[PDB]
Amino acid sequence: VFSEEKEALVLKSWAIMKKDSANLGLRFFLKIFEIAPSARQMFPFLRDSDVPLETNPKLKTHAVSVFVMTCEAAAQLRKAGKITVRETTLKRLGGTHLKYGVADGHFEVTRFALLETIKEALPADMWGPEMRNAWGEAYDQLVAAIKQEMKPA
Amino acid sequence: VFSEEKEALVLKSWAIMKKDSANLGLRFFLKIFEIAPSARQMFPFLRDSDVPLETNPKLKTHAVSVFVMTCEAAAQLRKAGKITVRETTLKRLGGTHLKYGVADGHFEVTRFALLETIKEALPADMWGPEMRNAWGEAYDQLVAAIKQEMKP
Ligand code: HEM
Ligand code: HEM
Ligand SMILES: [C-]#N
Ligand SMILES: [C-]#N
Repeated sequence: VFSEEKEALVLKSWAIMKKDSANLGLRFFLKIFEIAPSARQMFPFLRDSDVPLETNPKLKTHAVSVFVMTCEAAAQLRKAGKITVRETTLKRLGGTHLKYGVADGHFEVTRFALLETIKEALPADMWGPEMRNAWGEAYDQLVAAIKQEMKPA
Repeated sequence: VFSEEKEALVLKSWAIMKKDSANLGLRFFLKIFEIAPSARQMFPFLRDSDVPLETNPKLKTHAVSVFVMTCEAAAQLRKAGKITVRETTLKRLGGTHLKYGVADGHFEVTRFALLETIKEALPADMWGPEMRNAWGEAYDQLVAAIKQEMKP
């Protein structure tokens, strides 16, 4: 499923990050774009501006939205017994990502940027291999739920 | 061109790293595969092995070779006035990376993996935005030189 031990690691870390989600959501996306600058081109609101990424107001709104959706899905994973998303559905997410040509490589880059952002966000006391694994696995479940809706039938 | 200052930054860092190029070259490749595990499937000696990535004998040899080739290209960039690649040719590298299907996204990931590896190889004191930019720009010149030979 998603173990009680992993739920606890997710819950205590999200307890901290949820209070700085504006900043962390943006740092998450900046880190994606540092690793893969080509990814910038996929987002119309980036394609249509030249302001520093750090300054782009539509990026901030979008970034926090996605980061919050991701962390909320991880935080409810055990309680709900499945991936849940608020404000949208897995079918809509799958259709959108398919249309925008999001590939396995994009998901792998984003997984790493998320885990590097969470590592930078958390007290050194609570960072470790268990924490990294709990978040990576919750992310993996989320992506697999999206990919179901990007493949036939 | 490539400035005297950028050369100096590359030279004093490579002076440290060259003493540890085996370990560093593998660190560099493990970081590539950490970020993008699908890149593993590009390397036939990875696709066909039983053993963990970290222990693979062929990976170690390949990793040191690319790491050294990259750092020497950067170390020689100003002196030579252009990108050189040791024991080979830009035409051969281009042909090879074209044949194995290496794409712009692979070069982006690998750039980031190189810069993190180098950061972690250097005292926090030798690091900073100009050091990062010197290496990033040398890497960018190396990649542009290779890509020239992957296109008509
Ligand atoms: C678990 C991972 C992901 C989640 C939960 C997620 C979620 C979302 C959501 C909620 C939207 C719609 C936003 C809106 O209402 O406008 C969206 C749009 C989009 N996503 Fe993702 N996404 C994920 C991964 C990715 C990845 C890896 C990429 C590529 C690096 C990506 C590229 C896009 C693009 C190009 C759009 C269209 C942008 C737009 O709405 O104008 N997404 N994503
Ligand atoms: C600065 C960038 C790079 C340099 C200097 C470089 C250099 C090399 C060299 C020297 C070889 C050996 C060719 C031979 O033995 O004939 C090689 C092979 C190869 N490279 Fe790269 N490479 C670079 C980037 C990449 C990237 C970004 C990828 C993909 C993530 C990649 C994938 C491959 C593959 C699949 C091979 C063939 C594997 C094999 O030799 O069996 N390389 N590279
Ligand atoms: C997806 N943003
Ligand atoms: C090329 N490795």
